[PDB]
Amino acid sequence: FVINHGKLTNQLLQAVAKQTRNGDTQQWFQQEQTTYISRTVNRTLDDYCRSNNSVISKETKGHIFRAVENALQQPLDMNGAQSSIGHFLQSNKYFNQKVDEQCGKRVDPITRFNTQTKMIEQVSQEIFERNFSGFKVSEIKAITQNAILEHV
Amino acid sequence: QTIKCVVVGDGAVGKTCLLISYTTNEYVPTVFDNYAVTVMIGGEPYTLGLFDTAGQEDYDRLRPLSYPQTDVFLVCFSVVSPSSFENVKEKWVPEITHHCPKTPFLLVGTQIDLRDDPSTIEKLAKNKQKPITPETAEKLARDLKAVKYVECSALTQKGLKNVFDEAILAALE
Repeated sequence: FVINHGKLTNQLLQAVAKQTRNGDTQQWFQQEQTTYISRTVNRTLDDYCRSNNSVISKETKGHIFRAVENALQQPLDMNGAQSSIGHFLQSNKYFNQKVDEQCGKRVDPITRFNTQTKMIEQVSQEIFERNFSGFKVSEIKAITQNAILEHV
Repeated sequence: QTIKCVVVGDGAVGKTCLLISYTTNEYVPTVFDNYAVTVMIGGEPYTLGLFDTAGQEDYDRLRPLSYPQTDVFLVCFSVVSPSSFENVKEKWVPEITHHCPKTPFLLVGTQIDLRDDPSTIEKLAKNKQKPITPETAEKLARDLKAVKYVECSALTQKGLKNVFDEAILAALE
């Protein structure tokens, strides 16, 4: 399927602007960036522990986060796990119209929902990389993997 | 027909463990993805959409984006955390009431399994504090217009399923 990430971003930014009055988006940008990146990091850790059945102590988790933090020159938060971009898409008209179109023949409340969550992951990553090029998701993942290797 | 249920509250309240414990019906991840489940109530199959807010506790610019279209909120607090119970009245209810004044919410108490733990009462007995009781809990549920008040333990799963049945019940209006 195809979607105009640019229009989505404008709709996401508009939503952010309702919070204040000057329509500031700076604070939102800062928070989302460290949050999206932190969740990307936590996601990589989850995938690592799952396949290996390993258990990394929160201490070690911190060393990994600081390592990724230094490598990216970006402040992180090891509790990061929910991006407001993905949550924004969840209740966005344009995005959900695409979810429907994509579910096509199927509308088992469950299948539709899973399709929605899968598309939410894909589109927010795309939205993140076009507006937050501090580093790309694949890069963040690789850097993290190298941290896990070094400290785990 | 998917009911949107969002879990709000302070960190260290165990919101994530609460959703994972419920959906394990494996490796417990840090990041909980939106999950939907079909629940039977009065012979009718309802689809419950579950959304976590873990990590945004103090990223005030992010939280608002989770609220549009929410059918029911679970405002959580740890029974063994007087500061989390206090933030419900102080931060969470005011926040959801602001963004979703018509949306119902249950007052939820977690980690009731530690309420029966000396170590906790001891290292709670420090700052002149004691675990929270259902009584003191309902009075706040009352004061804040919560639909109801329920509690559970992600750990023991006691009262878990009930929490979510009520969430659905509350949303069905």
